[PDB]
Amino acid sequence: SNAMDKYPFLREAGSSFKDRDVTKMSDLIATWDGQDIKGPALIGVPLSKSSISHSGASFAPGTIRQALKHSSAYSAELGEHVVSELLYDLGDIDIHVTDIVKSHHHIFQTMHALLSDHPDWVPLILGGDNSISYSTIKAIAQTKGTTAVIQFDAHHDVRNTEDGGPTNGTPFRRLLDEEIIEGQHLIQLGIREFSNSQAYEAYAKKHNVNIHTMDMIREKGLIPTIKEILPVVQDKTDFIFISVDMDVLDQSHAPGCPAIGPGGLYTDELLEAVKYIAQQPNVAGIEIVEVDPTLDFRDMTSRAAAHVLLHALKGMKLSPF
Amino acid sequence: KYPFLREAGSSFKDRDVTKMSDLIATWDGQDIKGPALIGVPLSKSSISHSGASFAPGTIRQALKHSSAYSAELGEHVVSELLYDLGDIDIHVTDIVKSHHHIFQTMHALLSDHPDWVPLILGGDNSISYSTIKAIAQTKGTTAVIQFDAHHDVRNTEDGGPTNGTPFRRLLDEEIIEGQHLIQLGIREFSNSQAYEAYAKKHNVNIHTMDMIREKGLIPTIKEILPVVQDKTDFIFISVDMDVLDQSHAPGCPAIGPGGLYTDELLEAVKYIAQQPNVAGIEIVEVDPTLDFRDMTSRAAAHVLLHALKGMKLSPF
Amino acid sequence: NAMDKYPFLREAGSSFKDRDVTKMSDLIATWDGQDIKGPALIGVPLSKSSISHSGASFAPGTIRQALKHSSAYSAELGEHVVSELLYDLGDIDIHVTDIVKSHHHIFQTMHALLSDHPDWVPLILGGDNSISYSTIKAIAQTKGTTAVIQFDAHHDVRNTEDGTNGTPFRRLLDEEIIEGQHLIQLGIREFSNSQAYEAYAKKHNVNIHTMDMIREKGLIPTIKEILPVVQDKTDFIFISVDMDVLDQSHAPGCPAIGPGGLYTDELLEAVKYIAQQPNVAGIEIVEVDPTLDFRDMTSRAAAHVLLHALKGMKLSPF
Amino acid sequence: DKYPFLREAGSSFKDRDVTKMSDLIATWDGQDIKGPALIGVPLSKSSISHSGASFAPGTIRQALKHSSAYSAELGEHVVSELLYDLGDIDIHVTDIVKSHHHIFQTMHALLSDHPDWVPLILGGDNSISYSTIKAIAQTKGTTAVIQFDAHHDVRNTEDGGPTNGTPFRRLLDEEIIEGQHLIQLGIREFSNSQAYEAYAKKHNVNIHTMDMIREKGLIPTIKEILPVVQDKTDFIFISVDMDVLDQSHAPGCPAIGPGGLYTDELLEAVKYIAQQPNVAGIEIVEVDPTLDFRDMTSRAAAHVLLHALKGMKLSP
Amino acid sequence: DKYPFLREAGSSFKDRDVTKMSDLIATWDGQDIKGPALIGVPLSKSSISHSGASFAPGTIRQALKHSSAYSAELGEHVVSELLYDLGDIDIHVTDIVKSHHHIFQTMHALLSDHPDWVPLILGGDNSISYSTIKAIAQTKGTTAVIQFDAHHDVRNTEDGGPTNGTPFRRLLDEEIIEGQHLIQLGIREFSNSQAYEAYAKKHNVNIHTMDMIREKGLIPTIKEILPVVQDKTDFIFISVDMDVLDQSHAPGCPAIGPGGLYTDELLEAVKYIAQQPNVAGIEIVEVDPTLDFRDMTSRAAAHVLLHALKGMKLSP
Amino acid sequence: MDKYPFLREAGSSFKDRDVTKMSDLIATWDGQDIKGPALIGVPLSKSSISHSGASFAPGTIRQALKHSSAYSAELGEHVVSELLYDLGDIDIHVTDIVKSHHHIFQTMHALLSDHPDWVPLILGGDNSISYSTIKAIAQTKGTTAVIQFDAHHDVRNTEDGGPTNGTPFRRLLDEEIIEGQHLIQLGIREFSNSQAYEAYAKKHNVNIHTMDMIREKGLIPTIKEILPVVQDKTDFIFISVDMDVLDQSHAPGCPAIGPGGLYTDELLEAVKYIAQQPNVAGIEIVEVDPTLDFRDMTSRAAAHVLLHALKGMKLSP
Ligand SMILES: C[As](C)(=O)[O-]
Ligand SMILES: C[As](C)(=O)[O-]
Ligand SMILES: [Ca+2]
Ligand SMILES: [Ca+2]
Ligand SMILES: [Ca+2]
Ligand SMILES: [Ca+2]
Ligand SMILES: [Ca+2]
Ligand SMILES: [Ca+2]
Ligand SMILES: [Ca+2]
Ligand SMILES: [Ca+2]
Ligand SMILES: [Ca+2]
Ligand SMILES: [Ca+2]
Ligand SMILES: [Ca+2]
Ligand SMILES: [Ca+2]
Ligand SMILES: [Cl-]
Ligand SMILES: [Cl-]
Ligand SMILES: [Cl-]
Ligand SMILES: [Cl-]
Ligand SMILES: [Cl-]
Ligand SMILES: [Cl-]
Ligand SMILES: [Cl-]
Ligand SMILES: [Cl-]
Ligand SMILES: [Cl-]
Repeated sequence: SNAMDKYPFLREAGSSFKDRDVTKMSDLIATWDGQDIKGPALIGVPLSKSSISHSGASFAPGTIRQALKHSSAYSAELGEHVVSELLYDLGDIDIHVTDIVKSHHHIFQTMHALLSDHPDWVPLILGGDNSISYSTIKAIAQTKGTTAVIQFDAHHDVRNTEDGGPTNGTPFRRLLDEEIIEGQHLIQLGIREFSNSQAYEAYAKKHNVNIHTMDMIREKGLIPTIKEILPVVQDKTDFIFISVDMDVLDQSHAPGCPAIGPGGLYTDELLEAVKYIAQQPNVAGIEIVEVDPTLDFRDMTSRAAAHVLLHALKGMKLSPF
Repeated sequence: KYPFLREAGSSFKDRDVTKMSDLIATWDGQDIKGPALIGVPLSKSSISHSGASFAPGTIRQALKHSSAYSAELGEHVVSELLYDLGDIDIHVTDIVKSHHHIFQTMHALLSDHPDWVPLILGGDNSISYSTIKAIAQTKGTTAVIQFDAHHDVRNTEDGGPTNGTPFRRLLDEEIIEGQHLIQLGIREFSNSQAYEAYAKKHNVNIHTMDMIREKGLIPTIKEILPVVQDKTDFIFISVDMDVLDQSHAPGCPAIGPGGLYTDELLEAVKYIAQQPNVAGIEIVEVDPTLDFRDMTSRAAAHVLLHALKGMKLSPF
Repeated sequence: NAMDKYPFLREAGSSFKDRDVTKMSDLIATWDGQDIKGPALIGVPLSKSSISHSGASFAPGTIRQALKHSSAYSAELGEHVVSELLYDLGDIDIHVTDIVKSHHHIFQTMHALLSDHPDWVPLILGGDNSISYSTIKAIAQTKGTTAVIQFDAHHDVRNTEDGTNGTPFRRLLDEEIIEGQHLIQLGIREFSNSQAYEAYAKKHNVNIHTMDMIREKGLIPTIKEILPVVQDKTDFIFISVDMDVLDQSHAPGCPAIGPGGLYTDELLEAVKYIAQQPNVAGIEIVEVDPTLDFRDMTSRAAAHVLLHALKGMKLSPF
Repeated sequence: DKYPFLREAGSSFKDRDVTKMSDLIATWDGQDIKGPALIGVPLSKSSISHSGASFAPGTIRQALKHSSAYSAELGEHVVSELLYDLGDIDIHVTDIVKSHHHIFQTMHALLSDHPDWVPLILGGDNSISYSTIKAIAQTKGTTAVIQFDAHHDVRNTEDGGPTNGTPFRRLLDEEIIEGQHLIQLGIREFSNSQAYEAYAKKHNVNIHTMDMIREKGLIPTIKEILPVVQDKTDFIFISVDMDVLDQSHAPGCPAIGPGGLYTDELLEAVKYIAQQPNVAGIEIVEVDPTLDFRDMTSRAAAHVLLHALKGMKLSP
Repeated sequence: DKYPFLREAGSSFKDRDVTKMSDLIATWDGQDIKGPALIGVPLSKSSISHSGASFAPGTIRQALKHSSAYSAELGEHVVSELLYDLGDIDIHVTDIVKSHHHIFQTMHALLSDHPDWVPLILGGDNSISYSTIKAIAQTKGTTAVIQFDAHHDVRNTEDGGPTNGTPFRRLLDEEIIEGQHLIQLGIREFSNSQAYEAYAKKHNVNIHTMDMIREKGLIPTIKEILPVVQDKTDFIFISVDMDVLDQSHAPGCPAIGPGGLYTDELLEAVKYIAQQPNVAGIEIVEVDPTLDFRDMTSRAAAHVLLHALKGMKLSP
Repeated sequence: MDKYPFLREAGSSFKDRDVTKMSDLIATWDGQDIKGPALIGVPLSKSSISHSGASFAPGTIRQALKHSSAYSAELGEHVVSELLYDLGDIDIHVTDIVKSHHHIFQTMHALLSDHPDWVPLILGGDNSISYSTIKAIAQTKGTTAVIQFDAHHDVRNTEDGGPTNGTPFRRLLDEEIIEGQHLIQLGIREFSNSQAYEAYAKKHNVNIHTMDMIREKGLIPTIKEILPVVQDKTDFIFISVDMDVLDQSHAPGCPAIGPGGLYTDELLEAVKYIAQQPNVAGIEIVEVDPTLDFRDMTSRAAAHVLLHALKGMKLSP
């Protein structure tokens, strides 16, 4: 290591501009060796073959990591970095090339073992398509306890399971039907006009899901909408899990989601909401789904996703709990 | 029985989903009651090199993949079915021919089927001359609500019947009156002094982005529409997609900063489409060859969905 | 004929009609169960089976469109390459999520069609490589001892378990549906393969012809020399065209691109030449991915593969 | 200037030891034109398929200008004096029939006023060939046309008007040129219609397919047919339609497919022909920059002109 | 004339009733500069990120030229007589330091020989701001700077030389301007470093974050800090780094992210500031046309220029 | 860590036990002693006359190489048997081109000196790097013949734009770092060059073979006749591959694309033949620009150029 250091101008492959006065996430993220996980740590779930649509979401964990590593870790509103020590990257959950059901078991088992072995781990999950939310939440629910889910989404995601299988749109029907979480502990934020079916809306109502449309959010405001509903739900639950489906964002702000359309959230609105929720007690995890780098302009949507990570971390650093 | 053999190109079907594709039928000559689609694939009329002739296909595709279900209404925006009447035959070479095809086809259909409410898919802005002429001349005295960053009153000497000229022709030819023309979204730096002069000189109701941003789009509409509404028999909605901010409609030939945002436009269209005697709506200046993915075609599909929503709402 | 009164109103999306032109679109008919004589298109939009990300499930759509837009007229023939009509049977339903199921559907469907329509010569539009196992098994078990001509840079004999895009010919050989000595691999490319898989191939006595041999002997010369010998030992031949046999410059839309492949005119000629031979039971085209393509170049290449297949068939002295 | 570091907007790296075509090309000032001179014909609405070939004169100029003028083979510049750029022909945005007269009138007067001008014509779609060839024929005399092309281009005129597919039917039917004086190089399998092929044979057109060419070599087939046609004509005109090239070599043509010419083949052929007595002009058609990869096809077209200039320099 | 349908290479549709910037802008002759004039600075090798900002002066020019000169809200054109285009500053292919010297020397001389010249500067990356501002300050007087930016741009100069992230360190360290005359609008959460924010604070820079701006408003925020700084200075100079805009509004900047200004906000603010007395100039940096969608960001930049032109015209 | 059987390291695709990719063979250099070929990137492109992203090519080429089989069927063995060290990238200054060149020369000179058995596999970077790379070779190893595959002479004067990608063989020749007659230029292309530079090169007696000559005689025979003559006046050979030597259809990601170039087929075969010769001191690949490419076609061709080079070395006495 001094054999190589005698070459002052020789650096490892892929190095970028180094500024000694800068601290970027890349300076704070370490590959995880077995060591004890305290707090937030990243994990990738590159599953996208379950998608109804043709999807490149299996590439998102790579591109979101890249956007994240290239961001400054410094918050001017905190007067400090959002990671105090270091942030582990646990790796990627192995995904079966072929069998989607096998892939889901990989996810549930790894997540379960991980949560149990390291009870202080708060997952930062990089999807992957929407279907992963079944396995991740089930692991939270069956390792942590009664869990509330805050689902940012244009869609209910309660699709019937027999037509496609564990498809993109089925995670929450699977969760509700199997009683992994309760309908009234589910807060859906951003449900969008013309993004849903009559039947599926009915199915979420039967189950007492808390539905907040874009229409409601626009008149009442996102943060006030959450203050109005979150307290009630927290009172019936032990933990909260934040599921961010990036297609809740307006197509102009997230062109890289498979299901794009007008009438959605703007990113700064989302970032603020995530930071708010992240400060609340017993936040068990956050996942980001439905980013598709092959559909993106440059990597705008992966950058937007990375900022969701930064603002969640910010919220956690800020929380009293 | 070839249970696993399927029609070419067919995809995921879901019993619990009702998409527009489930409700749109190829027209077979049956009587037309209410909204029906018609394509107008003309774009050589354009001053700018334009692929707007492909818009009818892309907008159809985006519309067909959308849910027909409205949550605000608790019902689908189309009760029974929605005929797609086809495309107007556009000549390869002669643009004046193409305008005759449009007017004469529109005229015969409005005539044969007095309950047809046209949902017109352009095509570039030049088509408005012939679509509105057919409306005025079959339905009577007509008010036009023109969402546009531009006046569209260019001269005809320099380039023939270009996409820039349709409202000059319409005004000069007294087929509509200026005072029944409502222009929403007229944008600073998008227009010409002499052309604005022409519009004022005809008493066009001009509402700029400045006024809309101050007053708000619907309130701006609620102030002038009632007026024009009571001195006309019918209203027609001309939506030029370049009224939208470039960030929201990246696929229009004439993009720039400082336009309407989509949810804003969508609300305004539903509000107008609720009014009595809406004779039709057309969508122009979508160019899928300039678009990102099909963002701007999806925005146009949603303009239609919201128009349909407003029409479903009207009886109440 | 109620629309005739609207002389300028046409069907949605119908374009420039030229009266003196006959395109494939004019001759391809949506199939409605009628008895099938000769060539008929069928789509197999499976691409999830791909090791790498693949929009191959879209190729049947884009190859269809490129075919339809091509003229049906061959000047070397002085006639259209199809006379009456060419049925399009449709697409094999593939499960969105279950891939074993999808391969069972493909086999079941192909088998039922080949049984019920003995004069059907399948023009199969993939879809990725893995469909070859299901399509060829149907052929061998319904038509009989079958020789395979696979154009390909890769042996496609990858392990079936440990990690299935590059497995079809291992499954094929292992289950003895086909004999290695009846397998002719054309275009196998330097640095596209693994010692183990080549050994597996040489172990089953497959006829391997590398790009080096083909560039030395010439492609047609190579074929004339090996093909008749294999026909002597078999009852049918099946043409499997993996488009990645083509140089990246000629087929940019294949997942596995690299330099040193065949050129498209060189492959078209060879396909025409094979398609005149006795008892051609079918042809398939795999590994076209419209999402990786420039414009639709590779779909156009594939569509021309079909045209030259049809052309050879109409030329066949049998 | 008194500002050593101030240059004209958009200046490029200047290398004193290098001479690019940009250093030799000069906008026409009205002087007498002796030898080759560029003229642009930015017309593409006449195209059957949607086409941006009207941008090609610009993109081809740009690629030509950025090239070296020096031929290592000649040991001199393919033009060491100057090469005028006559400008562009005015294209009506709407009326293509009118646009064709513009082209014919302009070429005819330029040709009549400057008998030593050899046009280097930059299209534009293949439809300009009627008007350019008519001007050469009715100005120079009996003209052989060497038409590099995948297609016969003898489409009937009724369907689309004078589209880019009709030019040689118009020429032959109106007796502007004789069939036996038309040499078609590169006619490609599956690119043509029965009726159109038969039309060509009826007029005794000299048809050389890609198959014949791949069997004999392009130059040998040229050495075999050319002397016959020269024996019965006074002038040669070269019409290069870039879709004669394989799609992998000319991605930017509207009609691409496999099995065409390779660019080096074409370049050698064009230089060989340009060496002959009485080459009256060359045109390049069907370059579409909006469909190209980078500007490959416009670069290929720029080299076609460079190799023509080279051959004209080489002629005894 | 003699050839009626022959026009200059590349000429566009001319319309007689429309005055676009391209009719007003004139390639500079050397005559005395009265008022605003354009000058290009095609430098981007000084950027940390791989950047094509050297193409922006051309793309922004192109966008500007195709824009209407007519301001509806003004009832007149923002330019009255003509607007000179001074040309481009010579940028060395290889030596980034030499390029900065060229910029300062050229700029210094022009502002000395033409005391009435108001620079409309088209970059180029942010690194130019040192040479441009220093030139204003050392030729004009005590200078106030309004920096629209998501970043402080006070990076240390040791790690990479005079890169695009350093200009305000160089400016402050050398006391070319005082920190308390530096107004930073749009400083963005997560776009900056602790040590760099401290350097800015140590120097008493006026820092306004996106957060603060979102609370008070952009125009209010300005009306409140500007008067104070104008007391202490003789001129204000406007530095617009386009990456101050949200990524959805300016996709063509190297450093894109969410949470930025919207183009309409920015345009209003530029207009406001440009009304003030003693505006010595404006520069636009960090537009990268090779990263853009179409030329949206170049159009956005063209429009900034128009709202500043508009602003200057409406003050005595 | 093995505790979680379905957890793997970030970015891990699936591995086939029976496949051997260059990825299974390439290791980050820990300082150990270099025996044979080793990779090294030179991410420099600001020195390019045209706007150039060739600074990204070391990454994209490395990715393409790593994903390629190492197995040569024609050889019946892998082209690497041991391992292949990736030394890393030489640090390129964001701003100072001349300092960056010094960095390259000095890292290069230092490395070749401390590891006598290193055969550099260099990844450009634009062509301006050749000056510092070849100088390091010449002054570290001895008299060197240079075979440059190139459409252009690259003898541009240095005064107009400084040490650009156009100037490396001017600098090399002017400073008598090599002799003209030791430079073999393969692929020099019609209309790609200027009268004055062709003259410079001829004045220096450089061996010039145009595409025309090559198309007439064949690339390999052309080489077979001039190469021994130069090996005769030379102790080592260095292979300089500028990829714009390739036809645009085959290498669309090179800043300078035009028709009438070499095809990758011929180039591959030529590099392998040359790399078979005694005393091949190294190879560099320059002028691939990933930002201009279609997919990564041109980086893939570069990766194959490297594969065939190793194959030649593997195959040499
Ligand atoms: C086309 As966009 C930058 O508004 O997503
Ligand atoms: C798709 As190509 C122009 O590289 O052959
Ligand atoms: Ca969703
Ligand atoms: Ca969802
Ligand atoms: Ca308009
Ligand atoms: Ca408009
Ligand atoms: Ca293969
Ligand atoms: Ca294969
Ligand atoms: Ca033609
Ligand atoms: Ca043609
Ligand atoms: Ca900035
Ligand atoms: Ca900045
Ligand atoms: Ca070169
Ligand atoms: Ca070179
Ligand atoms: Cl979803
Ligand atoms: Cl318009
Ligand atoms: Cl894909
Ligand atoms: Cl494969
Ligand atoms: Cl287009
Ligand atoms: Cl044609
Ligand atoms: Cl910056
Ligand atoms: Cl770049
Ligand atoms: Cl070079």
